[PDB]
Amino acid sequence: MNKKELIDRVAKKAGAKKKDVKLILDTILETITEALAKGEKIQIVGFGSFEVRKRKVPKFKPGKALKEKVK
Amino acid sequence: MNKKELIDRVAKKAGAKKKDVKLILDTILETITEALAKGEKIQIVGFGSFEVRKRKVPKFKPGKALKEKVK
Repeated sequence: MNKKELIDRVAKKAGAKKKDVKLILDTILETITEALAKGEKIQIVGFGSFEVRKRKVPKFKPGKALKEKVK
Repeated sequence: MNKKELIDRVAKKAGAKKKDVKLILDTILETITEALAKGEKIQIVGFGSFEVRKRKVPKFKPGKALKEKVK
């Protein structure tokens, strides 16, 4: 699945216009990126956490629920 | 940053109602989770890719742009 297909599937499921899903997804991605650039952690209950680690690289730690859904 | 703060910051930046950001974010997360559970890859240009690897665990590979934004 690419970003376009993600936007399309979400727009269908949520009953939202594609342009609005694109805006909101893009804003989510920008917000997460900006927070990582500032060295912050982004923890999303039920999904996982994004954080920068040591040079510095972004890392994703899947949460318990997600780890169980795929294993 | 937690999920609530993420929703709030995105809602402000996008000029969207919090309830709509919550719906769309939650639907994005569900869609990514469901795709991972089916063994699919979710590749988002300019951010990164989500995929399941070998037992099985979810993994995130940051893209070039993100790797550069934080390093």
